[PDB]
Amino acid sequence: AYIGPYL
Amino acid sequence: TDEEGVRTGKCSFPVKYLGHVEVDESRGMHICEDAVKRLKAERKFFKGFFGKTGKKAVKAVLWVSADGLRVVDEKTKDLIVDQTIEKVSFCAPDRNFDRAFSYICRDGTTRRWICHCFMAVKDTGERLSHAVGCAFAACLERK
Repeated sequence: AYIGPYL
Repeated sequence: TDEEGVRTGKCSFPVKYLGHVEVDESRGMHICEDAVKRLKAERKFFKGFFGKTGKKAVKAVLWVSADGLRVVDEKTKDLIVDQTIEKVSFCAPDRNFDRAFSYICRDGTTRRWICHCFMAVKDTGERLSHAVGCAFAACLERK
């Protein structure tokens, strides 16, 4: 973790 | 502490930048793990060899802000990586390598996913991953 702002 | 540092562009971590490798997914704890063991086996296979190898770990200092991650070589102080946070997919520590931290990101020219591994010198991987999460948050929130 964590998840990113792309996608 | 760290969180207040990221927003104020004051947050830093002493690191060793291992380098980048193509990875097949945008997110994933094992995708990261894999990328770490690849770089560690590229550096290792080439040990003893006297000469420039494509891929030699580099001592540097990592800066973490809401705008991007930057790794500036401590030795030459050249900005080696200036990565915008908005084209960053994922980040993570390593389940079996406690000092390891990496982040996946999209590269739109090559149209591919790219992992970026580091080994922290004074800190644990999760402190770094957390810091970059604060970056992720700050980014997501005003937008």
